[PDB]
Amino acid sequence: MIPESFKIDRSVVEEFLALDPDAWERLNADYTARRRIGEACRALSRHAFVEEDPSALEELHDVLALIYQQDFSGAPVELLGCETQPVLRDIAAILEGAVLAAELDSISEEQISAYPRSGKEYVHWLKRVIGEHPAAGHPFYRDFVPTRATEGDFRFYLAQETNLDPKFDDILAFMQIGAAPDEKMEIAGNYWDEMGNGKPAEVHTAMFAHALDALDVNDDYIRRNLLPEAKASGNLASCLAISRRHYYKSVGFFGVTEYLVPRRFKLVVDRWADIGLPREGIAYHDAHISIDAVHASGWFKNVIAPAVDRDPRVGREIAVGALIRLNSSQRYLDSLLMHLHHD
Amino acid sequence: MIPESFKIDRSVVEEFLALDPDAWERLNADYTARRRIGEACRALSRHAFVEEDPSALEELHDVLALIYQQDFSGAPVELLGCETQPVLRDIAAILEGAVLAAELDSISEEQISAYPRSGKEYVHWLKRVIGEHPAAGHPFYRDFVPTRATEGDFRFYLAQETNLDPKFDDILAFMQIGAAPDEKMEIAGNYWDEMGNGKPAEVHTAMFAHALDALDVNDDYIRRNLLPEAKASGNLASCLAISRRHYYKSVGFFGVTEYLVPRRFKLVVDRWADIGLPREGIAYHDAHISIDAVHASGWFKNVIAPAVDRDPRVGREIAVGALIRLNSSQRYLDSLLMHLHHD
Ligand SMILES: [Fe+2]
Ligand SMILES: [Fe+2]
Ligand SMILES: [Fe+2]
Ligand SMILES: [Fe+2]
Repeated sequence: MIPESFKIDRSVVEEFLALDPDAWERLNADYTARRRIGEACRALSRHAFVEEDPSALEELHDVLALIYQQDFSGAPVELLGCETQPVLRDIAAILEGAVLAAELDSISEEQISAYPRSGKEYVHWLKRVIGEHPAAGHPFYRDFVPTRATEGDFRFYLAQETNLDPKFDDILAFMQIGAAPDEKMEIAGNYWDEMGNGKPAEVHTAMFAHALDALDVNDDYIRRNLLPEAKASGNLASCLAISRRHYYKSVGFFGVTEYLVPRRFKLVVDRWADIGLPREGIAYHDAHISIDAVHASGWFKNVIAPAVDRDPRVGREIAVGALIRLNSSQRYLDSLLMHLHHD
Repeated sequence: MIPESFKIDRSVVEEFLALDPDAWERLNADYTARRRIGEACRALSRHAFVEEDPSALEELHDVLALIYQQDFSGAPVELLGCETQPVLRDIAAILEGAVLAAELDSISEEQISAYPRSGKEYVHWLKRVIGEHPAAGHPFYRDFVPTRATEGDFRFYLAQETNLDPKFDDILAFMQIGAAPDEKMEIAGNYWDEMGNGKPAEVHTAMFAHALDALDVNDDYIRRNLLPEAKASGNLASCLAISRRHYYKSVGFFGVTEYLVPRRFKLVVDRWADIGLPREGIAYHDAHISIDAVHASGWFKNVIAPAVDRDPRVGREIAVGALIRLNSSQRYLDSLLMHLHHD
């Protein structure tokens, strides 16, 4: 299969996904080919995060995005017999470990150690910590959107947001696997809300797609305009949700998400109305402004506080996940605003 | 780490799960140790399914059960930094492939090819096919339970059923990842029912635990009395749920489950009452007798029929998953009844 040391990129992984079931079985039996895949991933990781080559960084997130696509998407009939896990999980573990190591390089021990070791108190501490971060009040939402954002700006912004919102329901489904009762209940009700409480017209992914349609945020536009930090943001969300061991990070990552949505979406929706854009986008953001004040409150009170009270050691992991969401959001919004300013 | 060809068993995998994060990283970097793990798994698989050694078969399912435990359980604080996926996913892929190959050895092409290629028609065909299988009317439920079953019999039976019911909610959560809209909606509502529609007292795992408590089906009793086919049954459910590519098999596997629960549980509940057992076990089984007539109807009409109508090629996979549930159930119930007769 792989008779030499090679370079790995998205096209290489696409070739893998075109293999037939017997070819996959032969690849899985060849630990020499698999060692070469792993060594190639470690080389890509060095280029991306040690050398910080922007081309390698985007290539690494393109690779991870392709794998998470397999983890999150309904499998196609042609791929049903293909055992992709031995190779794809090795690639993902290597590139994920590099992505997470780089996030942690921006997180100091002093930020994640002085938390109160009980639940209600921890929530006050975390909200304060979130409020210290600039991503909690980023000028893209506070200044650019109310004063300048055009339809073309919103189209480009929505293209970036496809990294996350279209898979919120399955992120929650992954997160709640094996969760303790109080935490599981709260995540379950959040998921049921994402599922429109049983009404197909109120399913959040369906409503989000209508906002995309309203501005012709089509698949090809998305592919051409997705920023590297949008890809990283989407890959972080997937990485944390699909491993049990990242659950507490995930609790902080999506806790920040729920907490911040109402103020951000209120600014988007007011400007959207001000410039006469269609009502479909009003619908998706309108829902969340009210819904996510309740989701955020429930998340702090019924996921974060019980987990800390059960084992306060997890307060460190939750704070790490919160800071990862904030840092990655900041890089995403700064990159977004920089690109929007240029136009 | 592994300086020689070795034999793999549950204790070996427990040693892995005791490694620290650095030890895991060193193991993951050593594709020679990893080749030896894979070769050891292929040897265990041959002993279990070619030679059909009963000791090796139980060892293989003990190993898979330990891995799925990691996939399904809230991760412990001590394991949060350990990258278990490269080794554990290779072990699971090898042993799973052997488990599934053995199931398929009992399924002929003529059983899974003559289905009608439209949804409503496919449902009539599948119900007929299910009714031809002896597991659909097994004498454990039809004859032994109404006429003979004692409290000790129910205690032993419930110990076997811990392979499945205590993780139904997360099986559904795994299954619905990436599912098309109609199928996703139905699975989502089923999951919400498992979650007591938001009421903690009506959560199904909680109600199941009370039935276990009613007969002191404690963890140590379960460990000592779990039959090899109970382990295989539980591992099949996990295997099919956690891989996207097994979704359509999973649709048939748990479709059979919902379809068959009301007749089986009605017999259990009537005998339970007849011999004066506590009301807690009445509660869990009482719920499902009515609930699962609705779940089965919804599953056929809103999961199975839409999937066949979208792509009738999936009718073959659904029929395979149905037959895997029926065949594995038969082996489980025959083994159960044989053991109960001996006492
Ligand atoms: Fe939402
Ligand atoms: Fe929400
Ligand atoms: Fe249930
Ligand atoms: Fe059910």
